[PDB]
Amino acid sequence: KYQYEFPLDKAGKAGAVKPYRGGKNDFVTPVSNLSGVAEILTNAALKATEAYSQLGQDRLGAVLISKVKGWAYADREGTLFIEESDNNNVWTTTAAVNVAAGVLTATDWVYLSKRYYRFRYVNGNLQQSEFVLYQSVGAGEMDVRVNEKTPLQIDFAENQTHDGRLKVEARKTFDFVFHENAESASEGAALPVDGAAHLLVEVYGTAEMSEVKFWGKSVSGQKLPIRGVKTDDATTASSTLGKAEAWAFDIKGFKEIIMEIISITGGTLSVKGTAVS
Amino acid sequence: VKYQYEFPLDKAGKAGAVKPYRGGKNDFVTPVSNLSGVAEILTNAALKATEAYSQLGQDRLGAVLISKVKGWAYADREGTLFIEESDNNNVWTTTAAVNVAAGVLTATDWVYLSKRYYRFRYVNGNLQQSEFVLYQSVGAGEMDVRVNEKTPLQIDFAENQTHDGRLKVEARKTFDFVFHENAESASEGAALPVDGAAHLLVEVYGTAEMSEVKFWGKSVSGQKLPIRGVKTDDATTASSTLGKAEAWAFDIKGFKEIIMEIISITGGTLSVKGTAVS
Amino acid sequence: MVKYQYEFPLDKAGKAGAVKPYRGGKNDFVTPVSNLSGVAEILTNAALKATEAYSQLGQDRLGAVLISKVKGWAYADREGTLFIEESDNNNVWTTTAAVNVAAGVLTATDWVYLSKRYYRFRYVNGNLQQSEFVLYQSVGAGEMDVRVNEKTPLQIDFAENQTHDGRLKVEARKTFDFVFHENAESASEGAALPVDGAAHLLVEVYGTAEMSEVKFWGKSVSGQKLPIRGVKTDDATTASSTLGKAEAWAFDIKGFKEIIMEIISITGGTLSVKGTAVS
Amino acid sequence: KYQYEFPLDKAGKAGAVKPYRGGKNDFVTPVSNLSGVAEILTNAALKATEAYSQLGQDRLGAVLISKVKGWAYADREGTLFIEESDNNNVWTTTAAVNVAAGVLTATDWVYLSKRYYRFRYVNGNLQQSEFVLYQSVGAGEMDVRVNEKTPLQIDFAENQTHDGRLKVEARKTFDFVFHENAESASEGAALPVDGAAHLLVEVYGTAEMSEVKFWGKSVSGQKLPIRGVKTDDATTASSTLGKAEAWAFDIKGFKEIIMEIISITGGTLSVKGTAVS
Amino acid sequence: YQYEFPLDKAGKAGAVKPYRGGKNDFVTPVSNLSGVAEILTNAALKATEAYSQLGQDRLGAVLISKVKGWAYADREGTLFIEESDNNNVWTTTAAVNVAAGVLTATDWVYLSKRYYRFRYVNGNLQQSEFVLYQSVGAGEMDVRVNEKTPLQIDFAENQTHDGRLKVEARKTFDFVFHENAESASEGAALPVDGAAHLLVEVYGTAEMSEVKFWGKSVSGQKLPIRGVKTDDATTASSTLGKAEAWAFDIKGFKEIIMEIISITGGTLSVKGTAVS
Repeated sequence: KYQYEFPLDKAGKAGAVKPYRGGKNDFVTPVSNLSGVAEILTNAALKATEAYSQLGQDRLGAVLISKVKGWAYADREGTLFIEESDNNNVWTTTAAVNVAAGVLTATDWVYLSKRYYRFRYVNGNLQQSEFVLYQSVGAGEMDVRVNEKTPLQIDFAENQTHDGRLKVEARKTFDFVFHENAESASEGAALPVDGAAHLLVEVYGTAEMSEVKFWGKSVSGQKLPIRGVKTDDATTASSTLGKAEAWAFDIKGFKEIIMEIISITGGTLSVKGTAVS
Repeated sequence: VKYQYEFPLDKAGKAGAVKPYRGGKNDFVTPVSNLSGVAEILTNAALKATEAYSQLGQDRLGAVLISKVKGWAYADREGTLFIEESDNNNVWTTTAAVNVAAGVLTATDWVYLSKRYYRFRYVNGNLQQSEFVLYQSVGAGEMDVRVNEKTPLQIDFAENQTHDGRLKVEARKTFDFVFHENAESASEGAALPVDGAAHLLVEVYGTAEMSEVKFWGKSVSGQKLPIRGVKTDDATTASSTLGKAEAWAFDIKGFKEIIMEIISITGGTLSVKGTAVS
Repeated sequence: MVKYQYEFPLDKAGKAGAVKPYRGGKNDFVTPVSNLSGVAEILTNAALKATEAYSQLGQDRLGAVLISKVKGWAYADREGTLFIEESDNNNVWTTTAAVNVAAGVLTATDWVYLSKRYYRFRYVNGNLQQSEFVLYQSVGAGEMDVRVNEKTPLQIDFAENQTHDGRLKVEARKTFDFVFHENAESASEGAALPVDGAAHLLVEVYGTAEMSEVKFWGKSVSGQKLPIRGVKTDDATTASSTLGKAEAWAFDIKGFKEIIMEIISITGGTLSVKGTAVS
Repeated sequence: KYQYEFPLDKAGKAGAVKPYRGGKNDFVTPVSNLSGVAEILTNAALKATEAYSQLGQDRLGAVLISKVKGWAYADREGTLFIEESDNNNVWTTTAAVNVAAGVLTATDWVYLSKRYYRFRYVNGNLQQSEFVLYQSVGAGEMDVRVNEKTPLQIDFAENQTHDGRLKVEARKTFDFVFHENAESASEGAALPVDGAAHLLVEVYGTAEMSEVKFWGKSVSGQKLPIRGVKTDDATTASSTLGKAEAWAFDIKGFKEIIMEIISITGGTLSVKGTAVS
Repeated sequence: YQYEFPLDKAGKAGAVKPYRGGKNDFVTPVSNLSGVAEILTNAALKATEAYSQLGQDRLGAVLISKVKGWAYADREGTLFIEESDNNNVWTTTAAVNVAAGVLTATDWVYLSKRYYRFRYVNGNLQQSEFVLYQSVGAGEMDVRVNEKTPLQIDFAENQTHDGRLKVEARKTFDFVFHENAESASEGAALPVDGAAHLLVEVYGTAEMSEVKFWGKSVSGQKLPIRGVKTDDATTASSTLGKAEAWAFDIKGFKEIIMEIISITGGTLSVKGTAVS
């Protein structure tokens, strides 16, 4: 017999309900998810350095336990361990929380992975005169629909922002091979520009003599001479007879870039670059 | 079979599946769980080496409309748990597959079902089990919810969508535009809508023996204003050209429209096409 | 009238309840529940002739349970079409959703959020007689307030249409037009462009005025006017003012608070000064 | 007494449950939050311009009412008012919704603040022959944890985007005081660059003579001369003897910028700027 | 009470409502306990008089996580939500002014200590009407949001500017090529990693020194690069000087090297900032 009393309906029928609406002419069953219920594991005061160990709790049964939370109160300091075991014999510690003297201490919800869970409480160097340890468990996952015309109010971790701004990377890089160890004249491979703005082209190899002609393609598909800027001396040219050098191009608006070996003698030539946004 | 739980009695001696609460334990509440938290044990029969357990097909269609299924397996030896679906309860397709290591509780994800029938199928590995249990949970339905907006929820981007803690973004857009296609007479041709583009590359090409293209933008008044372009081959700056088989780069920031007008043309055709970039 | 194979467990005193035991000792109880959205009614399992229709009687949403939404499942050995329909008068129907039901394939509708008073399912069989057919209907109601408690940030995912090569598509550029002067017929500073993070400005000067002088100004922190230089589009002239018209001037305005195009003098008609600022 | 029938378990016991699983060997209680339940307030047809007024409903009781929603159906047009009162005597309208002839009309959920709520319905200029008015109420707030390992797929409002692209602002602006009404030589305050790329500096005041020297600091902390471009004539210099003028600086890669007054006579000088990203 | 449980077809009472067109299905209306309230008091207080609820232990079969209050009075007062670990010494968690004749609600207060209570202090006028209600909650349901269905987000006001998301696209890092070098070496190679601009400072006691400016692209061979000196806009691929800074366009490079070719009569440092 408890202190609560179930109310009666108009015909004298008891129910675990509350009345509502202005005339108290409707009924509703008050409920709590099982995550809101708690079991008291122990209130036995521990000696200095003495431990309480809950018997292994099997998660597997009619209710499939997914998670566990603890509350500890003691008049002296100790440590609450949440532990897990796949064999109910060898235990690993999933969480450990300091329980200060005279301070209600709560764990987080711990999402379980192994088959068995337990609480283990180790008292500190002073004898408790007062101790309670409570355990809650939960289960399952309900589908929910957020109102389509009520946006979720979001913001970003302070680590993902600077001065209230989201940190973004707008620049992308990719390398491209026009020619690798070419030993004769050819256009080689055409770089697809794909929104890139800037291109750095390296010309290098054993070739005693070589000529590289700088080309872009726009809408017609015909090759158009483009000018590059040589890194060492700022020479601007639409071709080179040289090597062990690099050329910078503004390629905004082009569809393709071609570095054509027009002629080559007495060795090989590689033509490779990096395109940037 | 009586369990160790006992329903409490109210003040009038009435049993209920309730717990007391408030300081004086003078109120009651029914503990509940959505059915997604309930599980059925499918089998605990130990399998021989390579032997399979197959659940009979479960019809999703019923008084309770099953939307999703989740499994747990524990075995002292290794095996594989398959979640399968069938529209005819005869031919099975595998929706999910999980390796179950020896002595390790293994869980599937929630699998959202599409076909009419679902089942678990467990294939034991090369060693006979001495201990095996397989649990199945199902869910149904969808609760409409209004999220209390007192504090925003913190969101994050996939590690695949970030680089050095930065969100990867593409700010640049590209579009091609035809000013003139095989024009055989003088006209302004089509006006490019700038729409926040910053840079334009214009190619002039065709059979025309002679042609003049004049470079224009429009700002707020709608009157044509001469603009200057830079020719790709020699870095010539000009507001028009008598040439072809050439391309001209323009800064178009702030313009509403760009026009490449053929002023004159003889002895063939001329195309004028470009690519605008932001 | 109706006895199933489920069995209610007993408490320590032998009392049945619609509960499951839990905790290691099975010394606690919990009532398994499902929101009504998870429950279904079978509307029909009567096999239809070729082209024959099933029409559910209009369902009134208004009642002790206020129906907000409806979802359907259909299975048939032959192809057909499932319609979710609505009516304010239970007589004239509009189709809210229609789904093709392939032969031998469980077909689900979306949840349909209802607006009219009455809802129904209508199923029209295709050109082959069914030998097997079931049609299920689920309904829901209400809206629960919730508080979302997260221990980690929520991970977000973008539509494939919102991304390109694993990058979020963004527009960083904004454009706005501004009127400094419209058909001015006398000298004045006119209106001050608020720069507000814009970087580039194009200014057009046009009108009937026979003579005019426009002076180019920016304001920084003090609010004192500072002469600024523009580049004329037609010939790349750089200047801090103009006596001309039917011309446009490009300005780098990074760091300025305001831009002013002052008509210093004007005779023999009117003058407009208008521009576009770009970020 | 209704057409539904409670099923029986294997031992013949009735329950407000449904069977589930393949063998129908498990049970579940179908539930609805009370927000899904409705009361019919009235079906009494109104004269032209006649009102229905619900008696004030007290939110305070065993169920604490948080919110209210209405549905109205009538063969003629009218207006549904949701009203609140702190004294159950003076009524303020929180929401008013037009109810068209022959069209089910729903309000939004209205979150209540005063002690009492009611519906008031005012019929239009034509006598009703058919009218029903339904009220739903809610209460409370459930704590929930959203699945931490599953991405939410989100979609941007058309107002958040342009041509399918998310609208972003990459540029930031901040004002900085190097000197305010200085009347003597000093370095003044050092601008922290913090990723800014461009600086506009204004020099102004009564000083008869002044020299301002333009400095940046890199990693060592030593001052390095920098060059600015004067806005009116494009003069490039690392210092100025002038005032009522402004200087533009490229500050990319600098840690700090200093506008040093080297000398000043016969009045005061202010040096202020705007840094941009 | 005025409510009546309906009967099923066999005459069985239940806390249910009928539904579907034929009223041939049943459902149990429920409310989470957070929707339920207890009336603590309706005893009218004298001027300045206080009501104090006895300490409520959160620890029990139902583990109380949170509490919310409503107060109504015909005269003004103050509602305090308080917490205690010992049910003796109280700290105030929340305080809400209650205006005359105005229903006043607290927020949900998420409890930390073992015991909670409401304390109400009446103002300077005797109440003739007063009620005080208390709701509690417990637990936390795991949920899957909008599994098949796209949802909209809205950005924090702090992250937005004229309807645009504020982003920082520019990143900065400092790099040491050389610190107090006393002999010739390449020093450390800056990884460019998408940086576009580099500022390099050269400083120290060295009487004489040469720094050569290098980039590496795809081949891995050093390529001469040109810098612009901050003081006079000199362009060069090397310097014999110090107490100077050089700006480089490094777009497209993989690495940057500031090589000390020679050094006499002291030390030299070479340090920079790379930006995107």
